[PDB]
Amino acid sequence: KVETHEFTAEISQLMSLIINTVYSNKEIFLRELISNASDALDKIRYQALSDPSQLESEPELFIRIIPQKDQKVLEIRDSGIGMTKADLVNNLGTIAKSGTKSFMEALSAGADVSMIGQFGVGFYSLFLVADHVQVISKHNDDEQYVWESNAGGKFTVTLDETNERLGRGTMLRLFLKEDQLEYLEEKRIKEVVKKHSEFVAYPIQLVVTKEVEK
Ligand SMILES: CCc1cc(C(N)=O)ccc1-n1nc(C(C)C)c2c(-n3cnc(-c4cnn(C)c4)c3)ccnc21
Repeated sequence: KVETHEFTAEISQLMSLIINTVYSNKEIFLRELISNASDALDKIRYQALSDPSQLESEPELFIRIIPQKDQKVLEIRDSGIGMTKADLVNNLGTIAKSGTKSFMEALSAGADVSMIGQFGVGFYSLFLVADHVQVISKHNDDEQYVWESNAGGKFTVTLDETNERLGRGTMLRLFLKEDQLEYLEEKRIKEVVKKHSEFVAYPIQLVVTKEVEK
């Protein structure tokens, strides 16, 4: 049911550096997350070329941004390849450890947080704008799971029994910091997407909730 795992010391050091930094251009968080989405989609598209049945869990390949102002949550969804529990618990653990080691060495050499994506750990840039994250992911040949963390030193992995079935892929839910609620506004998201994501081979859809003036 609910597994709990501790973050390595170094990974907690990096996650705390990110949340607490006052780096000026925090919008890069969304280029990093879209980038991870485009990659996950590149993976399933290629695998399906020689095995078209890998797509019958979700035929369309897309990226979808859903602000939820009531909940103060910014949602980022794709139909990419998704992630197994083994990816969530162990296999991205070792990718996260190595990428964090390299990324810290770069920072200690005057490198920038906006370079985080070259180290395979772009996902952690969400703490520029969010203090908590839930990751819902569904891989073909595995069940749907929810990975959860608050930048501390623990994260959980839970068999997913409460959300809409995804079909295939990944949804991220960023619980925005109280001072970063601009990233719920449609105009801003359009701003950031068109400045830092010109070259993405998949649709980026925006799901805007507006009251009707009657
Ligand atoms: C590149 C994989 C990916 C794809 C998409 C997509 N398809 O859109 C979205 C996000 C991510 N990412 N990227 C990461 C890290 C590796 C940078 C990550 C993650 N994770 C974070 N830390 C641990 C961790 C530390 N220690 N251990 C034992 C486990 C695991 C948990 C869930 N999704 C993660």
